[PDB]
Amino acid sequence: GPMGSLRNVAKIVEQIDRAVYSIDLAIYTFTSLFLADSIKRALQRGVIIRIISDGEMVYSKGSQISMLAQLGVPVRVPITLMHNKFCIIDGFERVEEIRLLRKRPCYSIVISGSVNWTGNWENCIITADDKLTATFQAEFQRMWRAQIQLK
Repeated sequence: GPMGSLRNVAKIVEQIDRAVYSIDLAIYTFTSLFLADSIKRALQRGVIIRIISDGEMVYSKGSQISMLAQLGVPVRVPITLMHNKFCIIDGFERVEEIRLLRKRPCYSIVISGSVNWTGNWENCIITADDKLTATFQAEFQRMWRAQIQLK
Protein backbone atom coordinates (compact mmCIF):
# COMPACT_ATOMS: atom_id res chain seq x y z
CA GLY A 1 0.00 0.00 0.00
CA PRO A 2 0.96 3.67 -0.55
CA MET A 3 1.48 4.12 3.20
CA GLY A 4 3.95 1.24 3.49
CA SER A 5 5.77 2.53 0.43
CA LEU A 6 6.03 6.08 1.82
CA ARG A 7 7.41 4.75 5.10
CA ASN A 8 9.93 2.56 3.27
CA VAL A 9 11.06 5.43 1.03
CA ALA A 10 11.47 7.60 4.14
CA LYS A 11 13.70 4.98 5.77
CA ILE A 12 15.77 4.75 2.58
CA VAL A 13 16.21 8.53 2.29
CA GLU A 14 17.55 8.41 5.85
CA GLN A 15 20.20 5.88 4.84
CA ILE A 16 21.14 7.95 1.78
CA ASP A 17 21.53 10.97 4.08
CA ARG A 18 24.09 9.00 6.13
CA ALA A 19 26.10 7.89 3.08
CA VAL A 20 29.76 8.84 3.48
CA TYR A 21 31.61 7.64 0.39
CA SER A 22 29.45 5.89 -2.19
CA ILE A 23 25.99 5.01 -3.45
CA ASP A 24 25.52 2.33 -6.10
CA LEU A 25 21.95 2.04 -7.34
CA ALA A 26 20.51 -0.63 -9.65
CA ILE A 27 16.89 0.16 -10.44
CA TYR A 28 14.48 -0.67 -13.26
CA THR A 29 12.55 2.60 -12.99
CA PHE A 30 13.31 5.66 -10.87
CA THR A 31 10.19 7.74 -10.23
CA SER A 32 10.64 8.81 -6.60
CA LEU A 33 11.23 12.55 -6.33
CA PHE A 34 12.06 12.06 -2.65
CA LEU A 35 14.66 9.37 -3.31
CA ALA A 36 16.20 11.41 -6.12
CA ASP A 37 16.55 14.57 -4.05
CA SER A 38 18.22 12.62 -1.25
CA ILE A 39 20.68 11.29 -3.82
CA LYS A 40 21.13 14.82 -5.16
CA ARG A 41 22.04 15.98 -1.65
CA ALA A 42 24.51 13.12 -1.26
CA LEU A 43 26.11 14.22 -4.54
CA GLN A 44 26.45 17.74 -3.11
CA ARG A 45 27.99 16.21 0.01
CA GLY A 46 30.77 14.59 -2.01
CA VAL A 47 29.30 11.10 -2.27
CA ILE A 48 30.20 9.13 -5.40
CA ILE A 49 27.07 7.81 -7.11
CA ARG A 50 26.56 5.27 -9.89
CA ILE A 51 23.26 4.20 -11.45
CA ILE A 52 22.31 1.12 -13.47
CA SER A 53 18.88 1.19 -15.07
CA ASP A 54 16.63 0.16 -17.96
CA GLY A 55 16.74 1.92 -21.33
CA GLU A 56 13.00 1.67 -21.96
CA MET A 57 12.26 3.35 -18.64
CA VAL A 58 14.70 6.28 -18.60
CA TYR A 59 12.52 8.37 -20.93
CA SER A 60 9.28 7.40 -19.21
CA LYS A 61 7.13 10.09 -17.60
CA GLY A 62 8.21 10.97 -14.08
CA SER A 63 11.58 9.29 -14.57
CA GLN A 64 14.03 11.20 -12.38
CA ILE A 65 17.12 9.59 -13.92
CA SER A 66 17.19 12.40 -16.48
CA MET A 67 17.98 15.12 -13.93
CA LEU A 68 20.53 13.04 -12.00
CA ALA A 69 22.51 12.27 -15.15
CA GLN A 70 22.49 16.00 -15.87
CA LEU A 71 24.25 16.55 -12.55
CA GLY A 72 27.09 14.23 -13.52
CA VAL A 73 25.81 10.94 -12.13
CA PRO A 74 27.03 8.15 -14.44
CA VAL A 75 24.13 6.10 -15.76
CA ARG A 76 24.80 2.76 -17.42
CA VAL A 77 22.13 0.88 -19.36
CA PRO A 78 22.21 -2.64 -20.91
CA ILE A 79 20.04 -2.01 -23.99
CA THR A 80 17.66 -3.56 -23.74
CA LEU A 81 15.15 -8.15 -16.23
CA MET A 82 16.23 -8.01 -12.57
CA HIS A 83 15.03 -10.18 -9.67
CA ASN A 84 15.08 -7.09 -7.47
CA LYS A 85 16.16 -3.46 -7.47
CA PHE A 86 18.89 -2.57 -5.00
CA CYS A 87 20.98 0.20 -3.49
CA ILE A 88 24.40 -0.23 -1.90
CA ILE A 89 25.58 2.53 0.39
CA ASP A 90 29.28 2.54 1.33
CA GLY A 91 29.97 -1.02 0.17
CA PHE A 92 33.29 -2.20 1.63
CA GLU A 93 34.94 -3.06 -1.69
CA ARG A 94 33.71 0.18 -3.29
CA VAL A 95 34.94 2.37 -0.42
CA GLU A 96 38.35 0.68 -0.49
CA GLU A 97 38.35 1.27 -4.24
CA ILE A 98 37.58 4.98 -3.83
CA ARG A 99 40.23 5.10 -1.10
CA LEU A 100 42.94 3.93 -3.51
CA LEU A 101 41.96 6.25 -6.36
CA ARG A 102 41.93 9.25 -4.02
CA LYS A 103 44.47 8.33 -1.30
CA ARG A 104 36.32 8.44 7.97
CA PRO A 105 34.35 5.49 9.39
CA CYS A 106 31.35 3.98 7.61
CA TYR A 107 29.30 0.80 7.38
CA SER A 108 27.81 -0.94 4.35
CA ILE A 109 24.05 -0.83 3.90
CA VAL A 110 22.07 -2.59 1.20
CA ILE A 111 18.48 -1.71 0.44
CA SER A 112 16.58 -4.06 -1.85
CA GLY A 113 13.03 -4.00 -3.16
CA SER A 114 10.77 -5.63 -5.72
CA VAL A 115 11.19 -4.46 -9.30
CA ASN A 116 8.40 -2.11 -10.29
CA TRP A 117 7.77 -1.95 -14.03
CA THR A 118 5.78 1.26 -13.48
CA GLY A 119 7.97 6.38 -5.64
CA ASN A 120 7.17 2.68 -5.32
CA TRP A 121 9.06 0.73 -2.66
CA GLU A 122 7.24 -2.30 -1.27
CA ASN A 123 8.88 -5.57 -0.19
CA CYS A 124 11.70 -3.37 1.07
CA ILE A 125 14.61 -4.84 2.99
CA ILE A 126 17.31 -2.77 4.68
CA THR A 127 20.31 -4.63 6.08
CA ALA A 128 23.96 -4.28 7.06
CA ASP A 129 24.80 -8.00 6.98
CA ASP A 130 28.24 -7.82 5.38
CA LYS A 131 27.86 -11.11 3.52
CA LEU A 132 24.78 -9.73 1.76
CA THR A 133 26.26 -6.28 1.15
CA ALA A 134 29.27 -8.00 -0.41
CA THR A 135 27.29 -10.11 -2.89
CA PHE A 136 25.19 -7.12 -3.94
CA GLN A 137 28.20 -4.82 -4.26
CA ALA A 138 30.13 -7.48 -6.20
CA GLU A 139 27.05 -7.94 -8.39
CA PHE A 140 26.95 -4.20 -9.09
CA GLN A 141 30.65 -4.10 -10.00
CA ARG A 142 29.97 -6.90 -12.47
CA MET A 143 26.93 -5.25 -14.07
CA TRP A 144 28.80 -1.94 -14.27
CA ARG A 145 31.58 -3.61 -16.24
CA ALA A 146 29.03 -5.74 -18.14
CA GLN A 147 26.15 -1.18 -22.50
CA ILE A 148 25.03 2.40 -23.06
CA GLN A 149 26.44 5.04 -20.74
CA LEU A 150 24.12 8.04 -21.12
CA LYS A 151 25.88 11.19 -22.33
